[PDB]
Amino acid sequence: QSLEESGGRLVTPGTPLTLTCTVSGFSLNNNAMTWVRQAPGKGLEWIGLISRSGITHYANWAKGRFTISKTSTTVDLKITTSTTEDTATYFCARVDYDDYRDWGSFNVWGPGTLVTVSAAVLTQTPSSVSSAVGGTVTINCQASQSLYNNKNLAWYQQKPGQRPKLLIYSASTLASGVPSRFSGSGSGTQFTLTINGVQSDDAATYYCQGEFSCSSADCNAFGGGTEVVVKG
Amino acid sequence: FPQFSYS
Ligand SMILES: [Cl-]
Repeated sequence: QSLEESGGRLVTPGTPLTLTCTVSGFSLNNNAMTWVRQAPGKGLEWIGLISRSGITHYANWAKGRFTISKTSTTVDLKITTSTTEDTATYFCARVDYDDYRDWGSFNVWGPGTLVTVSAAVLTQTPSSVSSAVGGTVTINCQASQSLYNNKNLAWYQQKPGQRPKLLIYSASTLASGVPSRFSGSGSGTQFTLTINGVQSDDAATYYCQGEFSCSSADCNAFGGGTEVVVKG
Repeated sequence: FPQFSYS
């Protein structure tokens, strides 16, 4: 039910580095884990994941320069060689599937560990929007290719300096403890997140995330995110 | 299926 991550690491260019993600309250025997990074000021980007049996999958950009390994309680991310482009916060997350169905989403998140070194796309629009309290906010996510199961598009909320939080999965399913003022729709390659009656606490960045077919694309990708401001 | 468990 909770993930723990190693401390922040200030490293030289060219030096190998291992990030740890410790798991409380479940076994990795029955759960897949994924890594996601976020450079400062920028958006979420998928790195890769490890299946229950231990099969690894990477984004194309990452293949070879990152290795994911695990034991039953801990998953790692080895960065082979560290460049300035590896300056980011690295989050781990539980991958939401089991033996019957695959929700596509990531539903438990670690707090992230900052590293300062010193095809399938989601187009997300708009890049930013300002709303009056009580107003309506629509965010669009547009795939370049149909998603796994046709509908494994999830939305996450991320307030500044906090980890991402899952809101919607399978396009239209509201996550645990999420206010009903959020709702999501779409199918194929067009999905929208709507906020009906926006509140001051809804000020965040919202990312869409799509699961694709691993054997024709990156298994996951995120949109570039939407900054939502709330005028009050 | 799960597509993750196959290479
Ligand atoms: Cl190390």
